[PDB]
Amino acid sequence: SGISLDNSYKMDYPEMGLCIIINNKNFHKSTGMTSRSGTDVDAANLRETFRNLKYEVRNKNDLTREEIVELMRDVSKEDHSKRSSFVCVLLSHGEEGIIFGTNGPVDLKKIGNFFRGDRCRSLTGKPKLFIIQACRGTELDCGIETHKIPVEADFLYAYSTAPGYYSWRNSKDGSWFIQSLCAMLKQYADKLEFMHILTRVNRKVATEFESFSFDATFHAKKQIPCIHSMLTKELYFYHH
Amino acid sequence: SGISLDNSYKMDYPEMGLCIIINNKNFHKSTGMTSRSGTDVDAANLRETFRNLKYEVRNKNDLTREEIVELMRDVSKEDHSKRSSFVCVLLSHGEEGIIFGTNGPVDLKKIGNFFRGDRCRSLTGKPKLFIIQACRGTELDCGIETHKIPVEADFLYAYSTAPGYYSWRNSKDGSWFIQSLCAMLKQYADKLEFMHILTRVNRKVATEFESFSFDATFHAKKQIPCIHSMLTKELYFYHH
Amino acid sequence: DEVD
Amino acid sequence: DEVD
Ligand code: NA
Ligand code: NA
Repeated sequence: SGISLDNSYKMDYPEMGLCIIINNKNFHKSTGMTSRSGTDVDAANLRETFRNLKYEVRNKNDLTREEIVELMRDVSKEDHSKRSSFVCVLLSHGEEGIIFGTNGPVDLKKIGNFFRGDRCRSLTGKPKLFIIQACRGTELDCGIETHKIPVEADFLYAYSTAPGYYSWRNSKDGSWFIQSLCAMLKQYADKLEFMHILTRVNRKVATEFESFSFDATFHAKKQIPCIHSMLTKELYFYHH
Repeated sequence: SGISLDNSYKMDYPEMGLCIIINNKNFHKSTGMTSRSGTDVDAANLRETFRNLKYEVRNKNDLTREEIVELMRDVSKEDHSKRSSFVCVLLSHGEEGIIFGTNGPVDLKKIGNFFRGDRCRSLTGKPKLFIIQACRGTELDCGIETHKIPVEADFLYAYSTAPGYYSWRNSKDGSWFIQSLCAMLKQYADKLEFMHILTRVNRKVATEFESFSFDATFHAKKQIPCIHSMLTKELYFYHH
Repeated sequence: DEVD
Repeated sequence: DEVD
């Protein structure tokens, strides 16, 4: 055949892959964590969005730390040979490097490690996408008026917020980040490479949202998501 | 005029901007830090690469922590009104969140903060690029055989390695990451958007390099760089 | 608006 | 090859 190029992930396997959505809304009383009003709007929007991208969506609700770890372990031990990719969405409370099960924290590194190139061989060389709506600390953004591959290769962590910062969720509309992500996937998944879609999500969150609070400490604040890419190829949700 | 689109940074200001290269090779004896053989190859390659992209390059060598902070403060207080962008390259020892001056550490957050949207007003809305060749910890990758904007918006941190991991430097050829970055900028800066260039850098580092050591602990190891993007637009080094 |  |  003629000249060939290899700059994008193969996304024409028989299946696009799994999309696991972990939706933690209600937390055990002893943890003192508040209920996350609006997160069901997010989970529903994500399910529809990834359905239209032809992912096999599995929604999970109110998982303990033990259940999260068991779920990730079990999914990583499935045969993904006929799947192009893997997507995991985490909706919960969090801190830097941490997302909360309903009864306590789980290390993000522990979750991701199940899918390492050496530990999940049917996903080696395939994109593994982790989308995270959770806080990364307690900072607020005041804004300004205008042979081998690495075992950690082929991961992308699409974070809702910058390292060290809170992440914002609206109790009626859902989270700023997930709202924006779904809108941009709906509009551009048949048009743009995934990093460029996520850049549009960055712009949407950065420009169109600002917090409203009766508490001066929390009022008029801003948010910028953070793309953490260890991908080695361009990712298009469409093929041919 | 006709329909207009606004998806990419304006890069046709009179000047592309500054490219500050901080090259720390030799460290104060009391720190116990080793000399970084090969880093001059990196600094020279970077100077030439960014010269050809029409950046005003300033090379700095063997700066103390105090000198690094003073330099960043002074540069952030320059008038960047006629400049499209800002680039800072840090070549040194490091740990997670830290790069070393010749006599002790500097917080990466402190460096970046000088250029916040509210603190450097002549760079507000313009891309601020930090390229970092430094360790982020001591993990080794064994590989596998195959109104307002946020003050933190418009930053990109192009890290040589994944969070928690060592970064590799060859004493003759320079660092894997900077070698690869310069090669990909030379080949693709007139062709590809910056995230796509950095993705090619990820692939090059991931596939073409593997460590050789007489020490089994350090032998046959791999590396994946990590793109941390809080950019809100596509970035092309060319215009018109 | 609430924080996570 | 050396580490940083
Ligand atoms: Na959000
Ligand atoms: Na490197």
